[PDB]
Amino acid sequence: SHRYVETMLVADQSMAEFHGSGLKHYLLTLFSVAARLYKHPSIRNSVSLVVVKILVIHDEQKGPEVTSNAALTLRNFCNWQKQHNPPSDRDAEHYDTAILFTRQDLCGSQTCDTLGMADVGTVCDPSRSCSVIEDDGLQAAFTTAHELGHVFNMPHDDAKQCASLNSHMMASMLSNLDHSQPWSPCSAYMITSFLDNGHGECLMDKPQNPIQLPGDLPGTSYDANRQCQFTFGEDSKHCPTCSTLWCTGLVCQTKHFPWADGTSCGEGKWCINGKCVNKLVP
Ligand SMILES: C[C@@H](C[C@@](C)(CS(=O)(=O)N1CCC(OCc2ccc(Cl)cc2Cl)CC1)N(O)C=O)c1ncc(F)cn1
Ligand SMILES: [Mg+2]
Ligand code: NA
Ligand code: NI
Ligand code: NI
Ligand code: NI
Ligand code: NI
Ligand code: NI
Ligand code: NI
Ligand code: NI
Ligand SMILES: [Zn+2]
Repeated sequence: SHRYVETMLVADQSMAEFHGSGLKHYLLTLFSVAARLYKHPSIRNSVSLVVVKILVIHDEQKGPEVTSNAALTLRNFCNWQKQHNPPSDRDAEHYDTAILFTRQDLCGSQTCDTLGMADVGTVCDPSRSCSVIEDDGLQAAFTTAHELGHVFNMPHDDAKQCASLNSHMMASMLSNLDHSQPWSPCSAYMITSFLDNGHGECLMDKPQNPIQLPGDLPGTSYDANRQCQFTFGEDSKHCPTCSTLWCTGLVCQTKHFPWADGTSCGEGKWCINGKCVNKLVP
C-alpha cells in the first residue's frame, strides 16, 4: 500500500531574512532530498513525502516562539501549528505532519550540537506530528529525513531494541551514510510495524494539487559558494573535490559534509556521492 505524508513546511523570521525571496525554493530543495531518501527500497515501504502547504513567518509575533531550547521550541511549534490545520483531511491544505525550519542554533541541556527534534510515533496525531530542523545547510535535508523517521516511530540505530536487527539515517551520531542502504533493518521493521498496527491510516489519501518538488539535483540550484553560505553565512565562500565542503571564514572551515549531489566540480563533471564524475554517464 502507498502512503502519502502530507506536509506543511514552515520557516521562521530568521529564515525569511537570511534567504530572502529564494526561501521557498530552498525549503523544497531540502524536502525533495528527504522525499528521495524515503523512496529508497531499504525502507521496505512505499512512502511519498508531499507538500500541501508552506508558511513563512515574516513577523515573529505571528509565529511560535523560537528559542535555543530545542525541546521547548518543538513544543511551542507543535501547539502553534494546530490553529493552521483545517479540521478535515478532505480539505486540500490539511496536513498529516508539520516541519519547522530556523537559522537558530538549537541546543539541548548538554550541548548546542543539536540539529533537530521530533517526538516518536506521532505521524497520524495532529497535535503531535511535528519536527523542528536547524538550517545549517543542505545537510538539513538529512536532518529532515531523520526527524521524520522518529515521527514514524524509528528509534536510533544504537537503541537496545535495534540490536539483533542491526551507517544509516537513524544513527545517533553523524558519520558516513551508506548510500546503497540509507535505512537500517531496524528502521524498516519499526516503520513497518507502526503502519501494520494501524497508526498510519491518515496517510492513505492522495494529496490534492500538491506543491511541486524540484526534480533536479540540489547542486544544480546551488553552487559550492552557495552551500558555504548556507552553512557559514553570506560572507563565506568555497575554500581554494566533492568529498568535503571547505569554506572561508587564508582561513578555512568545514562541518565535514560532502558537496551536494549535482555540484559542479569542473567542466562536464559534478559531484555524486562525494565523487567527481562525468555528467554524461558512459
Ligand atoms: C535526545 C534527542 C537527540 C537528538 C536531538 C540528537 S541530534 O540532534 O544530534 N541528532 C542525531 C544525529 C541526526 O543525524 C541526521 C543526519 C544523518 C545523516 C546525515 Cl548525512 C546528516 C544528518 Cl544531519 C540529527 C539529529 N536527536 O536524535 C534528534 O532526533 C533524541 N530525539 C529523539 C529521539 F527519538 C532520540 N533522541
Ligand atoms: Mg548522495
Ligand atoms: Na546547534
Ligand atoms: Ni520573505
Ligand atoms: Ni522553485
Ligand atoms: Ni520572541
Ligand atoms: Ni548495516
Ligand atoms: Ni555581506
Ligand atoms: Ni569553487
Ligand atoms: Ni570539525
Ligand atoms: Zn534523532
